[PDB]
Amino acid sequence: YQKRKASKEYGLYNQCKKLNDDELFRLLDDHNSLKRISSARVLQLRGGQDAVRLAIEFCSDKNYIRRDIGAFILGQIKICKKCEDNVFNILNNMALNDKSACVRATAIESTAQRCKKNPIYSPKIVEQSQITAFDKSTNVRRATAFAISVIATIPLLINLLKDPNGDVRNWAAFAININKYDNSDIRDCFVEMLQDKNEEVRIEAIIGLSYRKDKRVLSVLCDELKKNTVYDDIIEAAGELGDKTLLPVLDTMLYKFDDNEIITSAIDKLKRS
Repeated sequence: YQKRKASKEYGLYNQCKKLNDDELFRLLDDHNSLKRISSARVLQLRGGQDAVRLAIEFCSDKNYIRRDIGAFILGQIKICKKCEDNVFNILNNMALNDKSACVRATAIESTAQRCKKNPIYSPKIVEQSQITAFDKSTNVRRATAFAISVIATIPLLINLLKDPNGDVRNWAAFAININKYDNSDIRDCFVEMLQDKNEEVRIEAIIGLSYRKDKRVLSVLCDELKKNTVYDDIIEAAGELGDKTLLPVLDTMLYKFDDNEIITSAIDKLKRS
């Protein structure tokens, strides 16, 4: 049933590919953002020594737009084995010391890219997040959330759950669920998130608490299952929680929704054990 359509930028990206390096390099200084990014994407794809060097130099430019673009390119472009450490160090440093929060955010995302391709950088990514997770910029903290997920960081994760930004909290919780991290602190933060103003965050807290079999989610779970429009994840969490208190309502829902298979699944799980 599900499908997907090609990105709206793809067309423009293919046009950029027809251009030579010299032309792409110039486009990095275009006034349009999308134009700069598209060009850089082509550079990350074909990127050779001339593109790597230029990216590095851009990393030291007075214009933060060039620094951002250089660090972006550097996160995915191929680089010789003898320049890899230096590029990583260049990104790590910007992530921590660039005067532009935009640059810092991009650089952290680029150090993440590089680590995934070569895990030797993990230890450094951790030390890096130990300070960047506390940056004053939300973009930076957000990028830090992404970074951490690429690789304890638990304590950092916990502080991000308490972030003023909803997007940051969602990513933290999201990565905690992904790694199945669990302790009294995370559970308590999830219980509190049941009252988060951000629907997306409440959902991750609900699935997180249910996988953990923590009955403090019961009340909210019950409320969510009684809605006219219900979230599939909620129904699924209901089965994961393993508390038979939810059987009655699940049974009721069977006659409420045309496709109640997912409901039956949750019911099957409950009746077990």
